[PDB]
Parts: sequence; C-alpha cells; structure tokens
Amino acid sequence: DWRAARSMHEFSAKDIDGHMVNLDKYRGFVSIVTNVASQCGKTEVNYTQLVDLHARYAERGLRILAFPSNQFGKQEPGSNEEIKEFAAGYNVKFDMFSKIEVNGDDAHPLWKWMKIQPKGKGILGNAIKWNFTKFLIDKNGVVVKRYGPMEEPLVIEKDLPHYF
Amino acid sequence: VPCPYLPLWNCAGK
Repeated sequence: DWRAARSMHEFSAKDIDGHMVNLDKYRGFVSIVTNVASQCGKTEVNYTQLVDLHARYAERGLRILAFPSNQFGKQEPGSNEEIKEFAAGYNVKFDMFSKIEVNGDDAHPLWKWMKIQPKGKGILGNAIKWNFTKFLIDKNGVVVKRYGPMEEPLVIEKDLPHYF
Repeated sequence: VPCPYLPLWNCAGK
C-alpha cells in the first residue's frame, strides 16, 4: 500500500513529542528529509548546516524533517526526549520526529517509499547506508534527489532554486 | 583520505 503512494504528502509520521503529523502540511514547500544520529563523526556538521539552511531559507519555503535512527553503529541510543534535548543545543527550529528504523521490514513506510522513488534510488542498492542520508522533496512531495552520508547539507543549497 | 567511518561503514555507496 505504501508502494502505491506518489507523494510524501500521502504519509503521516509521529513527531518527537509523540503526536501524529500529516505530511500533507508540507505541500507547497521544498523539504529535506534526513535520518539523524547524535553520536556520529558528522553529527555536528550536519545539525549546524541544517539549522543554518532552515534559518536562511524557511521564508522561501524550506522545511526540514529529521528522523532519528539507531540503526547505524548504534549512534542514536537516547530516548526521544533526550534526542529532542540534544537537538535543542543546536537551536533546531525545524521538525524533529520520533526515532524510527529506516531499513528492513519494520522501516517507517515513508522511508520504504522514498528509497524506491525514481530520483530516490541509492547507489549500491537502495538501503540507507549510514546516518545523515538526505532526500530532497519538491513542493508536490516528489523525491527529486538523494544525497549520501558524506555530502554535507550545504551541498543541497545550490539545488534549492531548482524547486522553489 | 581514509574513510572516516571505518570499520563500521566503508563509504560504499549512498
């Protein structure tokens, strides 16, 4: 059934406070969807740059959805409350979600869907490879790019005017 | 430069 979706806007996800979010609220906004972790070598560069992008582009319509996951080196061990508190240290004002799995049979259906999209395909299969993979989503909820763990968020900035 | 995630990941793909 998640296979039949054609837009991110068809999904819902539980935010970091335990409340459901209809992802259709991102309709008309360019969105970055990313899997985060607090204990990765690139935690700092990723959070800092995402906060910076959000601050500078939120008025142009940039939204950021951050999904914690503990699937990559067990680098997100904390509770949702502890992760929320960690994000607060970076002055995060974008949208934090409850911890999920992004690979395997229990992965969040959004993540299952993103990974098989025409412009969401991975390199070396479609599995998320490590923390801080980023998906760029257009104003219609279509996946338009996948950026790998090594591609810092500021790499995405040049692509934003292609979809604003 | 050596891959900074070794040995947990070897920078293969995305």
